[PDB]
Amino acid sequence: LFIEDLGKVTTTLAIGEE
Amino acid sequence: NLDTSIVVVGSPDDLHVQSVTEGLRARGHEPYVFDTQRFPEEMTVSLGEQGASIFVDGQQIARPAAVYLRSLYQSPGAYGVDADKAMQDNWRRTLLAFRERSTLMSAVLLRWEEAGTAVYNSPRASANITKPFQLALLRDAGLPVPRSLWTNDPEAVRRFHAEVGDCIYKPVAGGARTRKLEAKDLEADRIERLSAAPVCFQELLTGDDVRVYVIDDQVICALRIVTDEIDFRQAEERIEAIEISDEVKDQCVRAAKLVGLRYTGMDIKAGADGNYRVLELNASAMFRGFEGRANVDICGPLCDALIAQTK
Amino acid sequence: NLDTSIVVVGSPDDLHVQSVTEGLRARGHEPYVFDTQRFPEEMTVSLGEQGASIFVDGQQIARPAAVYLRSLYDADKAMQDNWRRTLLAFRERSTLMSAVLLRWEEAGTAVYNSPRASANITKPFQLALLRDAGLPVPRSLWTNDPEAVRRFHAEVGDCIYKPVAGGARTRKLEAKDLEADRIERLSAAPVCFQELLTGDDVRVYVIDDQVICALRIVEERIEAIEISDEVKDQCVRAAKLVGLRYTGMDIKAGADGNYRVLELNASAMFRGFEGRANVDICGPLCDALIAQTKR
Ligand SMILES: Nc1ncnc2c1ncn2[C@@H]1O[C@H](COP(=O)(O)OP(=O)(O)O)[C@@H](O)[C@H]1O
Ligand SMILES: [Mg+2]
Ligand SMILES: [Mg+2]
Repeated sequence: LFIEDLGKVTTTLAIGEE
Repeated sequence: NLDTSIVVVGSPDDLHVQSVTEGLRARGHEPYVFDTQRFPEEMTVSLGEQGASIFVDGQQIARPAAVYLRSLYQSPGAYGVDADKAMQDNWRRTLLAFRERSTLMSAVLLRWEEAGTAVYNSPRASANITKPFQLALLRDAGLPVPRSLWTNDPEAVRRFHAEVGDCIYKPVAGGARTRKLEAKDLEADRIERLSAAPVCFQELLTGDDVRVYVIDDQVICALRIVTDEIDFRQAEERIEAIEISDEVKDQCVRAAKLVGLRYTGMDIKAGADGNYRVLELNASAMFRGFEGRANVDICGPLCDALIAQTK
Repeated sequence: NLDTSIVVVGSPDDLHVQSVTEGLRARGHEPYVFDTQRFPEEMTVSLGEQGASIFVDGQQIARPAAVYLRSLYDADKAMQDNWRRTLLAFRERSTLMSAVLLRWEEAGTAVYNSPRASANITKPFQLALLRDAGLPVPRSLWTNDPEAVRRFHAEVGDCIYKPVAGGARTRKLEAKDLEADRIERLSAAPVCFQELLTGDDVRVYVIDDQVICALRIVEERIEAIEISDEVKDQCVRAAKLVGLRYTGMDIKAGADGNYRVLELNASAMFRGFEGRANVDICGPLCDALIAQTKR
């Protein structure tokens, strides 16, 4: 992946409002 | 003996589900909370050939007046889902289980919408929500969007960069933060990593990210999100209700109608010229943190729009 | 330089893409083969913000006249290592591809079986869509409630169970299955129960509001059976409800000689059907794909 931080669960709420 | 005029589809631990159950209880309407997450083990669903023949935990639910769709939890990678151990055991049967659940709950929601239920964000909008399609649907309809490039070809990236200037990259569908396209990213070593998956490149807009909330073709507020960087050791976020011109409003309402949303938190952002471009419309936007930091009421208008469907 | 007036979404290794390509080739129209199995690692697509800015392998392909959609979508090494990431990566690819298709459809492209139909195609909703619009469907029950299936049997009589979705032979519900031990297996294993129809399994193909043929599947031997104009009307209606342009449907007859719609398929196969009953399926399909180039 180019955006290596896609599957990083650091769930990360970057997908929350989807 | 349960009232199913308002249904809040989601798990009762979702802060936003709770918030709406409460906004609803305090206006008089107890809601039915439809948690798909406990479908096979702790819930009963029976569907008959007739669209009105829908039985959840023994009770018939042919046509709620309104649904607030927080999440159906269709994927084990979804937000409110802890499926980690089950996926580490067998990623195949777990995926199978989630698709098995999905088709049934989707059938329920689609039957409801067919019956006339006002679904606050119906799942059918998924097709229009696909971003590479959503942004073009808006653009060709006269709304401004960033100069964009969804691709897996490094040469297209290089030429788009030479056309545009400063650029950001971000996920095609979502799942990571957008970041400035730095010169390290255009070196062959890493830009060739586009063969694993495409990404979205866009013109770096430098202005203000504004979140606009739209419910039933009306703008509730418009919150300007500022990153406070006076101190680098405590960078905070100031969120302020602002007035937007009526032109901007009508454009947001149009966009919401184009994609097919009733309740939408859309993000816009101004360029150097101080004029907004649309970034994205969200299908199950959050609102709690915005309400708190900006001292506005979004949950209230949503609950009132839901209750207005029972009339 | 290619034509891209007619685009076939699928793999060259697929027999149907081959039939459709060969048949198109014969008719005079060389198609384009969007082999999306190559998408990330091999081929390249680039989308701009303008719906027309669709570039496959460097060549702009805005607005084909017609599309035949067959397929769009090894991972165990990656999912057993990072399943969240791998699922997200596959979503990135599929999002870009689905977009190309949706962009074409918005621009005017007659996509033969647009992915937008998937919504209407979810079976426990598809059969309710057919019924609630007046079409003959079998009495049906999707459930994980053992009491619900006991009364459904008691009300309709002998019945069958087919999988909730996908593939498994239809089986007959026998009294032994209704016992507590056997019936309780559906406490977490939902299947679809349906009144047992005794007539012939007949498959009917519909293209652009016209029936093409109908074959009684009775080594199995399938043969062409002409049907009434009524059921034909009902078939084309069902296909216009679900929102399909080319469909292969399964209908079955009750004991009273009336047919019930069982299921429409998003993209039905036809090679193992036109080679067992001697009719032409690929032909009329290619005829339609070409016919759109005059609109
Ligand atoms: N073209 C752009 N220029 C500048 N900033 C952007 C651009 N696109 C996105 N951003 C910033 O990144 C954040 C996330 O972008 P968005 O498109 O909302 O992605 P997601 O919905 O996946 O979080 C936004 O708040 C915005 O501030
Ligand atoms: Mg988003
Ligand atoms: Mg956003």
